[PDB]
Amino acid sequence: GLFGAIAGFIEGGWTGMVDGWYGYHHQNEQGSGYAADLKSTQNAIDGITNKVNSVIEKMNTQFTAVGKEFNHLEKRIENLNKKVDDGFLDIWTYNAELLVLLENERTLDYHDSNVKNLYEKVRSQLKNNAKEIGNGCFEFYHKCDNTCMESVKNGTYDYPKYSEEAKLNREEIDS
Amino acid sequence: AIRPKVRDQEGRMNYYWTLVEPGDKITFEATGNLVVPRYAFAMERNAGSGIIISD
Repeated sequence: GLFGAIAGFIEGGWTGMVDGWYGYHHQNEQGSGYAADLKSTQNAIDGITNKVNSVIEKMNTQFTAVGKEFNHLEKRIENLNKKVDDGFLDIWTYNAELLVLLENERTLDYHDSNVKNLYEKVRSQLKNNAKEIGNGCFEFYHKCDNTCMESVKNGTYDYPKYSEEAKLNREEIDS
Repeated sequence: AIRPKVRDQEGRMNYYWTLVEPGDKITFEATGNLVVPRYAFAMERNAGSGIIISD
């Protein structure tokens, strides 16, 4: 992947998470489960929807009858007509094929970028209060209940609130 | 009528062509002044190329 998250340091996808494209798995004393980050998912769904509509709706054609009829003494203009139909066929086929090829690659990179930014948003929030244990997972140095978990997902994690407890537990763990 | 001499000719001659489709007949009729065909050309046209005037 272009950004390294999908099929990268996050190795696989979650069939268990069904309500969103990008989300979270959590586990605390209150239990575990999957949840989807609604903001990032809806932003990506809006973006891709706009992309598909842009590809479709920018093609606005008028009423037209492609066919033409020529008699046996009009072979040259008949071939001229064929060249026009063929040239348009070649232009549209090649352009359509490459547009799908190139934009499909951009779409997968887009998802890869969205995952990386989501991981980095959390990592920049938790800082040293949690450990980066790989596969997109953070292991906390302080207890993080459901309310604390939602604050991380909401982008409102209070680092100073838990920094002292995490610091003491981190030093004890490392010692 | 007498035209200005071009290549020492005061008369003029107009040249005509037509393409006869397979199975068709072309008829010539004259009481004079007809420069008849002697050699005709069986041909099959392509998608048109062009003409280059160059040395």
